[PDB]
Amino acid sequence: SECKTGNGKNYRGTMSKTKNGITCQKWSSTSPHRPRFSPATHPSEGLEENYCRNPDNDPQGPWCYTTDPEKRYDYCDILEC
Ligand SMILES: O=c1cc([C@H]2CCN[C@@H](Cc3ccccc3)C2)o[nH]1
Repeated sequence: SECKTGNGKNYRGTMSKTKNGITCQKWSSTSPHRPRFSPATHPSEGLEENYCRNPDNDPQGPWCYTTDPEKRYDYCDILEC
């Protein structure tokens, strides 16, 4: 769905920009940021492409590692189901 419920722990939409409009980094890349959550280690968390996800159950909801090297992560703006 292209919307989330609660903290979006199970969100599987395609939002790929942070709330500031910055392109998310691919969960499969290690640059500029080396992830703690990536597909190999977390194959059930939907860490596909550069989509915003919540593999760590952040109460603030889905987020992504960002392409900005001075911003490791940030939240995304996701529609509420
Ligand atoms: O690899 C990573 C992922 C993160 C963020 C991801 C969003 N949830 C944050 C949860 C959080 C916020 C503040 C303090 C502790 C944990 C941790 O930081 N490094």
